[PDB]
Amino acid sequence: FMNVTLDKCTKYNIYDVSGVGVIRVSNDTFLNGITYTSTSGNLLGFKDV
Amino acid sequence: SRTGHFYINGYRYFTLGNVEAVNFNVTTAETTDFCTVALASYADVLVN
Ligand SMILES: *[C@@H]1O[C@H](CO)[C@@H](O)[C@H](O)[C@H]1NC(C)=O
Ligand SMILES: *[C@@H]1O[C@H](CO)[C@@H](O)[C@H](O)[C@H]1NC(C)=O
Ligand SMILES: *[C@@H]1O[C@H](CO)[C@@H](O)[C@H](O)[C@H]1NC(C)=O
Repeated sequence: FMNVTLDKCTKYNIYDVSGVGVIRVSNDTFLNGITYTSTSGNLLGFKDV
Repeated sequence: SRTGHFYINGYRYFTLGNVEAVNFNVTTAETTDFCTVALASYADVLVN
């Protein structure tokens, strides 16, 4: 199971980080890690396992 | 690690309590099997 509404406003919990927003598919290899966070501390994007 | 931390591609999935010894059961028919399995220690460095 991995429910993931794509293009609407939603709540979310990703790897113990919570919030609200909308999810966009991107094209970037970035195989270095699993989570990307901004300088402010708000996550910007994540990669599926 | 000796502490038992387990890291795949940088992130750490889980940490085992302790490891006395490690044995790697990897079998490759290819003669040019792999590049390296090494030991190492902590240090303080900078990176770009
Ligand atoms: C998660 O997805 C399944 C499959 O559509 C659905 O039955 C379930 O209700 C969903 N859960 C939520 C909280 O929407
Ligand atoms: C892929 O990503 C690059 C930069 O992120 C973008 O310029 C490009 O339009 C995207 N799509 C394709 C098909 O390359
Ligand atoms: C990587 O593997 C290739 C496979 O043939 C080998 O030729 C090469 O020497 C290796 N490079 C390393 C270990 O840096």
